[PDB]
Amino acid sequence: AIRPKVRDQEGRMNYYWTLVEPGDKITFEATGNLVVPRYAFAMERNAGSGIIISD
Amino acid sequence: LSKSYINDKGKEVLVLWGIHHPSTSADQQSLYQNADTYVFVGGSRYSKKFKPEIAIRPKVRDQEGRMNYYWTLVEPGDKITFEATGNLVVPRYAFAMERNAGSGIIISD
Repeated sequence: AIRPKVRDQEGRMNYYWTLVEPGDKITFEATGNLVVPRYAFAMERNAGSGIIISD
Repeated sequence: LSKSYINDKGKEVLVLWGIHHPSTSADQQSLYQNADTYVFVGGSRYSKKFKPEIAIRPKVRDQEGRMNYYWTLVEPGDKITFEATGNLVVPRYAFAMERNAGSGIIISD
């Protein structure tokens, strides 16, 4: 459908994320409209810190 | 159906609309004439596509269908677009408003 233009785009793109545990498989399947991953991120979380928005 | 509104009120506009889910395929066609319908509502920040779900629910206030109610706040200078081939309970009155720092609600006699 046609949405009001934002940055000259009448379409929209939704962004998704998931954390894949070690030894698990993630499967992608599509007949279209898939913005595939190219770079993923191996990481180990800490006990949560926060985010500071400041100059 | 295709109708658009641009907020020229200088403040936020609260827009509400409803989606109707008939009880039977007969009821769908008797109201909207089209069997396979959709509703789309789009703004600079809102975007949702609605698909009517037709089935007989237990009667509540003598209604076997259901109607879902939705709202969004349209920022100044933005456009909200409605598109439908049926099942759209369109806005008629919207509300230009300016929110405060939140108060609360008292339920009392």
